[PDB]
Amino acid sequence: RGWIFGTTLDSKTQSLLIVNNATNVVIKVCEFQFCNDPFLDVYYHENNKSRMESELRVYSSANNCTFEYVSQPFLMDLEGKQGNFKNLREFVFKNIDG
Amino acid sequence: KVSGNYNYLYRLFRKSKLKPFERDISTEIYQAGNKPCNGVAGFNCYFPL
Ligand SMILES: *[C@@H]1O[C@H](CO)[C@@H](O)[C@H](O)[C@H]1NC(C)=O
Ligand SMILES: *[C@@H]1O[C@H](CO)[C@@H](O)[C@H](O)[C@H]1NC(C)=O
Ligand SMILES: *[C@@H]1O[C@H](CO)[C@@H](O)[C@H](O)[C@H]1NC(C)=O
Repeated sequence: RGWIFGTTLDSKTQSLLIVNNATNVVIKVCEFQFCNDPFLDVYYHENNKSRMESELRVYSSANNCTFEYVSQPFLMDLEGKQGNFKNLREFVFKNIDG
Repeated sequence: KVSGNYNYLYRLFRKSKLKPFERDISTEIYQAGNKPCNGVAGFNCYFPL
């Protein structure tokens, strides 16, 4: 569902927050102290029920966080009508001069 | 302001040179001399800003 980039990932160093949606993207920059509380269900197993919607619980705090960004979805979940031709999703990340 | 303006600030000491076009705002004390203060900002512990 997404990726995190930053250093020390706390409310003391500027941090990124990149999450991918169904068809959206919510990239942002903040100083959130953390957001690692997904609240995994005791019955989170997908074999019984795969129901997991809006399981974000993100940006718990924001002291100095204003820079926000939204655009169209990046990952295009597509099906080849079978699991054998799995979508070999490939990404390359570099961060020269922004 | 007839008493002067003090809302405009600048950082003084840092660990290394700044990369081109990269903000480095941070709230902590400078490690100078031989006393790495934990926020005491005593001797040899100068406020960066
Ligand atoms: C995420 O996608 C759903 C449906 O694709 C949409 O309803 C929701 O608004 C999106 N999230 C945001 C933050 O816009
Ligand atoms: C599967 O999940 C449903 C509700 O999500 C629950 O009622 C059921 O007992 C679970 N187990 C089986 C074997 O269906
Ligand atoms: C950032 O948020 C804190 C929260 O208390 C506030 O005190 C401060 O003025 C804000 N701005 C800066 C530059 O720290």
